[PDB]
Amino acid sequence: QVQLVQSGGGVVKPGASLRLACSASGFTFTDYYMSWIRQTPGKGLQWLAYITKDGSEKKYADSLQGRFAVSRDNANNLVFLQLNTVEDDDTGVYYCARDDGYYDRSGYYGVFDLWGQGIRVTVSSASTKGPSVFPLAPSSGTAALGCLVKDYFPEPVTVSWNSGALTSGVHTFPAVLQSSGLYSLSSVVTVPSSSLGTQTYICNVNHKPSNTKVDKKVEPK
Amino acid sequence: WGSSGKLISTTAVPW
Amino acid sequence: EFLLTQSPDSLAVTLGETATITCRSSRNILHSLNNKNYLAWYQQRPGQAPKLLVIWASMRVSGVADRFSGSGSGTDFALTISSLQPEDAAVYYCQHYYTTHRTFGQGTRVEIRRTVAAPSVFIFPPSDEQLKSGTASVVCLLNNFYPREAKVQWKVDNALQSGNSQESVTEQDSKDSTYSLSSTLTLSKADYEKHKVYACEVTHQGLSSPVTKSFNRG
Repeated sequence: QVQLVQSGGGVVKPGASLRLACSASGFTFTDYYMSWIRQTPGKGLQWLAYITKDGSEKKYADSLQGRFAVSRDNANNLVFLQLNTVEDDDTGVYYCARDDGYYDRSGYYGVFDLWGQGIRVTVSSASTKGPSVFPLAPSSGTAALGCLVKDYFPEPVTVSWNSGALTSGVHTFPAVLQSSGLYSLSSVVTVPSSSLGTQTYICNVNHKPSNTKVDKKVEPK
Repeated sequence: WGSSGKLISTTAVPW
Repeated sequence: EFLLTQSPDSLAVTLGETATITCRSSRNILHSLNNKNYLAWYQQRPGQAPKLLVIWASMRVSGVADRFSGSGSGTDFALTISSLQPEDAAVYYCQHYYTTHRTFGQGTRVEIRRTVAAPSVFIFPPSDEQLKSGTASVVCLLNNFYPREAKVQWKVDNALQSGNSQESVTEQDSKDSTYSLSSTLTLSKADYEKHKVYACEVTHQGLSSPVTKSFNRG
């Protein structure tokens, strides 16, 4: 199967360094240039670096001021990106991509025809912390209820309802980053108001970075 | 002339 | 040096109709040696990596639906999606490869157009559990509305709040093409206990006048 599987990444303190890895399968790795591309809220989709087939030549986006270093290991079908002296602008999702193109004496001209799944890079001095889970109780037609998943770090959390049995009407929202450096997320569901005395509603929260699993029963107040 | 892959290289020139 | 600017920033398209996205380059990227434009297009769906659609401005790559067509020359380019399908709701990016320092446009978000739908609005007081910890979060839910543009204002004893709330919005729903929005007002327990009425006021194209949901602390 033709694919690029990424690893590494995660949380890095401002000023420190972080390594990203990508593992290629299903094609002749040494026939290809490889590139890294990130997506950040402030700078959009941004090509960062490419490395030639034999790993000898590297090119970088000038705005990185030389802070990033791409390398490859052709004996093991790996390519790497090292982020150094990281800063808040470096937070985002980083992709490896296969680079298909041509080169003449003037340069290399190409496109990105196969992409890894992306890896989250979070630049933060915050410590890993599991969430508090608070009920959003139904008010007392249609009722709304939910769970507030507050003060965790890093992303992501997942939320299910009734161990995955309840999906209709569920909305789990994008998390927000609070000024404390911790994230907060809500998950809601709308249900028949008539079910509130007879149906149990449990939100199942999983924060893998902290190995925290919590189930919270949500009842009328 | 060098090629990384073939999608772009084989279509960069009419001939 | 080479700047790509897409327009519009976002586009709502009725299913089965035609979407047109444009990409302008600040510099010519047609090379006379091979008469090719060094321009590519990508599609990015939520939670996924971008996917290559088109190379050389107008050549679809393998597997790409033929309802996508790239056009243009020199400095002005377009991606046209005929007979738009639900899977075509995505962010589209152009990319030049005229130099060794490639850049992308800023992306154009294509959403499905549907009829106007007013939000259902709900407000949630802080839980007793949270309050025991020293903080109060008040949550306002706007459920299943269209178009995406909505305004939520927090009012505390009728006083308009600023700077102490955060919100986020779901991806467009695959079933009914609506959006939902969550907003959280956060105060210290002490500040929370200094006031009585907590309200979120919602303004939206589907409401003939703003809708307010509120509760009295207690």
